Amino acid sequence: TIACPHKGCTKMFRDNSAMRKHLHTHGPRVHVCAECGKAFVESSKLKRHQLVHTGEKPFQCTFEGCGKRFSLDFNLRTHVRIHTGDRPYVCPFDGCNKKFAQSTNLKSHILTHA
DNA sequence: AGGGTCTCCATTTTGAAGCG
DNA sequence: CGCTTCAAAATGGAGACCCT
Ligand SMILES: [Zn+2]
Ligand SMILES: [Zn+2]
Ligand SMILES: [Zn+2]
Ligand SMILES: [Zn+2]
Repeated sequence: TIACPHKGCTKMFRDNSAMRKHLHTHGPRVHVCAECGKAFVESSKLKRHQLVHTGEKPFQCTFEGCGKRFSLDFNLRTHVRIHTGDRPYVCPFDGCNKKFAQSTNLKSHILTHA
């Protein structure tokens, strides 16, 4: 197993090919948004970051009455679930039955338990 | 192959309602 | 005004996907 070179990086890899790709993430952040300065290692991310600027919401809710738009594919899926009702984050407390559909929504709930 | 891309997830970060 | 709540915006890493 190849351990990631990168000074403080704890990570380990099967093939040094996976290690090298990975290593890429600590690299110089060459891709700098001309609008505000944020920089990204890849260009894909800088492109995507642009949606912070335009406001473009490409993905839309084909639910009757909804039609809400989101800028990101994944973010849309996470909301349509408020239609499906899929609350996939079941609380852990023995005998507390609250479910959630966001691991932020659920774990801070846990905080309440304490 | 193997390098840029992109799809996709998990996560983090931000905001708006509810409500006490 | 305090939260907890629920909902959205955004980021970062893995690794699949697509070349030539
Ligand atoms: Zn590393
Ligand atoms: Zn920017
Ligand atoms: Zn919807
Ligand atoms: Zn609980």
